[PDB]
Amino acid sequence: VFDIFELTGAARKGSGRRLVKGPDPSSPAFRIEDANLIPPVPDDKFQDLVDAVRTEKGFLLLASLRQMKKTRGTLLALERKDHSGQVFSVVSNGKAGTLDLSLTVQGKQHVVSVEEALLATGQWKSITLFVQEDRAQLYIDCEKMENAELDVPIQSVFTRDLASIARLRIAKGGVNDNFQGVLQNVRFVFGTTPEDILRNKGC
Repeated sequence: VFDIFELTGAARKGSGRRLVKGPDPSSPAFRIEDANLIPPVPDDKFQDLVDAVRTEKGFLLLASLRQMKKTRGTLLALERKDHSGQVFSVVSNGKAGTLDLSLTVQGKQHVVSVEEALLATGQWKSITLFVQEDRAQLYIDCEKMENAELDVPIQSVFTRDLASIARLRIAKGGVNDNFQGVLQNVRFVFGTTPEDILRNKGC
């Protein structure tokens, strides 16, 4: 389990946020004000995560969010240290009503949309994103699964060197995709299945 907000240390480090209330009463919720001021995930931490994806050939990402209507907000993104772009990002697109998965491999950027994933209602929603090999499975709360196939296997982006040329940034998008709203419990979980999470929360 990699809890992004916990790792970046945003609860007691940097700005860009206001600790508020979230569905989970036992952990912080962050209303995003300026995504560039939230510290990134330290590199020793990001590479730990990269190794875990490296191993599972994928990951299970969890997140609760309360996004503003009709907006495109970025849950998280791997931005290159040599300031130019992202190598991977997850965007809740309230204009298309999709969850976009973007992977840039060797100067080639690929984007696929998971359809019928409207999360940009101005109310709390929990997602369970399961990515393995080139397959993406999304469960919003307890409603039925939505699918999408990547153009390239997820681990191909998650290379062994990843941490030294890029850093993991939460809520921060690409010039017009910073998350507008509140986020809670953004986490990468390994060795578990989406079915276990679905039951582990009463579906």
